[PDB]
Amino acid sequence: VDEHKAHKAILAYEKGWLAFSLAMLFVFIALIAYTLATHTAGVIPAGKLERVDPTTVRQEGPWADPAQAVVQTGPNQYTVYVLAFAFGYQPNPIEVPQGAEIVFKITSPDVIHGFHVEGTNINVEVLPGEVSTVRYTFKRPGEYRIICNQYCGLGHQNMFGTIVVKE
Amino acid sequence: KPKGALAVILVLTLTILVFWLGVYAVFFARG
Amino acid sequence: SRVYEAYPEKKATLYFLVLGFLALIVGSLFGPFQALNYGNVDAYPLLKRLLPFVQSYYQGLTLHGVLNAIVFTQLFAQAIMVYLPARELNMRPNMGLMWLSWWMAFIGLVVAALPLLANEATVLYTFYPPLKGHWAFYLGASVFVLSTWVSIYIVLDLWRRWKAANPGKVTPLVTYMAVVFWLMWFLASLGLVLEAVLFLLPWSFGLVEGVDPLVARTLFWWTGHPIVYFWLLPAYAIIYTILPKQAGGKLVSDPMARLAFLLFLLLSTPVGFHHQFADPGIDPTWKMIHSVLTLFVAVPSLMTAFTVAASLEFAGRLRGGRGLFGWIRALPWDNPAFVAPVLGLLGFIPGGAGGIVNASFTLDYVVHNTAWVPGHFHLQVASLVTLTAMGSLYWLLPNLTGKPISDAQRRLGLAVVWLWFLGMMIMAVGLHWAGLLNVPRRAYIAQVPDAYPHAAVPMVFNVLAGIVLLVALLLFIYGLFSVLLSRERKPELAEAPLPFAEVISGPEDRRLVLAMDRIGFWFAVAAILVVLAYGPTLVQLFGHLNPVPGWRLW
Ligand code: HAS
Ligand code: HEM
Ligand SMILES: CCCCCCCC/C=C\CCCCCCCC(=O)OC[C@H](O)CO
Ligand code: CUA
Ligand SMILES: [Cu+2]
Repeated sequence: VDEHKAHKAILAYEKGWLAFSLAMLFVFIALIAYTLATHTAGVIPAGKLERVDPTTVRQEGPWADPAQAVVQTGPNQYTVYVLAFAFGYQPNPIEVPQGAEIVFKITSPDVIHGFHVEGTNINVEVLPGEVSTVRYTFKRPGEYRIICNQYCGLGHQNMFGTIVVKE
Repeated sequence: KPKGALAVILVLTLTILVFWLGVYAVFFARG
Repeated sequence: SRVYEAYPEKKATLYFLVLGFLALIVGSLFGPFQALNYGNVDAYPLLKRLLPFVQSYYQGLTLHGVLNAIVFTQLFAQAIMVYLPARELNMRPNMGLMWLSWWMAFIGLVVAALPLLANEATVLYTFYPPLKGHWAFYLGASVFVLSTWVSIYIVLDLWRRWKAANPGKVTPLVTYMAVVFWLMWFLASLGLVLEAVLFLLPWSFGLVEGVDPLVARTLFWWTGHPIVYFWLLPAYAIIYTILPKQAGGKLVSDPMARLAFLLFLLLSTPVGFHHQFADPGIDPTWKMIHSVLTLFVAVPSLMTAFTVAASLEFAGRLRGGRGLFGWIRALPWDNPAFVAPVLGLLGFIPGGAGGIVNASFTLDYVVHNTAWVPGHFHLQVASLVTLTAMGSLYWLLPNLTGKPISDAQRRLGLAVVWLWFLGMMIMAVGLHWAGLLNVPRRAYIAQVPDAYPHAAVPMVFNVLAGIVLLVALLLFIYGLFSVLLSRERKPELAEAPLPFAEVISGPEDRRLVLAMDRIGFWFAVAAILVVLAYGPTLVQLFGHLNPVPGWRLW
């Protein structure tokens, strides 16, 4: 029948479509796996549970003195202890050299904040009681804006920070 | 043969590819 | 009438639908104001005069997300995925449980609503700790969602009774869809129920001092992905089993329809880390595994695209359409019940494309928590699911009320559905484009008018969308109340059968359907996948709990 011929012709093309579909998704998985094997994967947060007490992080430890928050931990590597709080970032500004690997260690003494550096793939959630660790290397010197992109209360839309990358 | 259906899945496929490859490029430009 | 005595499930279904549409209206009021905000126009001083209980942008955003995305979507799912299988089997659901489910939904909604309206739960529809809402918000939300466990029972009951009266027969298609839908939702729902019962309820009552925000988010997104397939599948049921008849054709494949719904049972729940790519404390290995599984959840929709397009082309040909594109012109573009879901499917193409980008792990760092994400999801739920619901008013409402649709109400419906679709498409351009310029989501940006100058052009699209969708909503309100409050009635509209489509069958079809009818086996497989996908991470997190104090920052 006309309809029997349609069922058969429709399923025939539908089987090719499904084969093409899977092939396409497999190619996407290969192209993602590639990004995980390059330097660009440093923006993925460390999977380690690094617990802190949000009630003492401003009183004791590496977040307590923002002026000593940038530390040389390697020959071309700096670790930055960043506090995201209602409603700002410390230190402000963050001052780092061009071309060095920057390990950002970010926590909150209050609620969840975002840490999104305009012009980069640095885009990480900051949970109180937890440390978010991400790595990045700035190629160009200048001013990069930090945007809080997680709703943190009525000050959210004004919560901005500054990274200065020096030649 | 379902030419019309094939035209729709051609438009879907190109939309997926322009979106995915566009952002893949943006990811490397910001990396 | 005597109709509600024979078919009392019609009265209960109507109560679900109307409560759903009322929630959609109140939630949607805030939309145009949010679009004007993403256009750098602050209209909130005007809104506060109209609705003086509104204290802030974020309180409006909470009402917007909760009423549209949680309340309206659930009530629509409860109406469609109980009533359609009941009518396919010609069997009466347990009307005691059915009324109980409605009263639970109604009480939970009133209780959740009070603190929302009084500015005591300005925490948004994700309510991420340690932002601490009033206990009534979490209690109300909990009772509202648990309504659906009664709905699961009602349909497993209908199916059990049917199989007992018909041993040896395969489940009918619509009942098959509803059964796998409700079993998927049972597995899905456990994340949020565990979060509410173990953490949010004791915390909000003062019985525990803190909550671990990483465990809270992990449990939330267990439910938080599959809840969007919970929104979607009632629209898919209508698009598969009803749209084809309305278009003048048939469903080209029963087995291909069943396969798509089975794949959603297996793959909808074990993927939630695609909401946690930017979370600390979750192993990248598990992120890559949830990413891969997320790309597989896309397959049923890739399949749906072909089966439905093939079904509409078939209808076009039957009606004398010729060529690559003549089948399109031959379709009933004068019928709002046809147009609404089809425009929804057109917007779903770019919508699905954005979803696949979002799913691809490292690509999410480009768009996470930007205006991109609301751009993506308005095409999925605010356009396809909502337009398919709006279209149902033209065939479902008469079937429940005996109230006919006048030709004028039909013409108004075509205008509403076109303006709604066009507004969502314009807003999608503005939000996708603002997102790639790093404009954040969930932000009163109109209060920092100098912060995002690079986004001036996309912001014009957001104002235009704001105005178009304000007009579409006002027309929708006028039209809905016109149909409800109209005095004319024709009872034997209410006695008519639903426009269920016929199916084309093949020699192949019976073997595939028996394989898929082993629902006990398939549910077991789905349950194990949840255990494998979540179990190891939850053991790690529960071993290292770090509860933190709550904050009110509004
Ligand atoms: C109903 C509601 C939704 C659906 C459906 C949905 C589908 C997907 N989404 Fe999504 N989504 C994500 C990935 C996906 C993927 C891979 C799919 C897939 O299921 C999509 C597959 C779809 C397709 C492949 C399209 C098929 C096309 C069809 C079927 C059209 C055919 C047309 C025809 C037949 C017309 C022909 C007619 C003619 C006349 C020619 C990710 C990441 O992986 C995030 C987190 C991002 C971040 O950073 O926060 C996310 C975020 C969201 C959020 C925000 C949560 C929040 O508030 O934080 C919501 C509400 C949402 C809703 C929905 N989403 N999504
Ligand atoms: C007139 C119709 C609508 C307009 C103009 C509109 C506009 C918006 C805009 C601009 C946002 C983003 C605001 C922000 O991130 O701060 C938003 C958020 C949202 N909208 Fe809509 N919307 C409409 C209808 C709907 C419908 C029908 C649904 C669901 C059925 C929906 C679900 C959502 C959700 C879930 C959010 C996110 C809430 C959150 O981030 O906490 N919207 N809406
Ligand atoms: C029928 C034909 C059968 C043949 C099938 C072939 C399909 C292979 C597809 C993709 C290749 C993946 C390429 C991986 C290389 C990545 C390179 C890249 O993206 O590099 C840009 C960036 O600048 C770096 O830092
Ligand atoms: Cu910090 Cu928003
Ligand atoms: Cu999801």
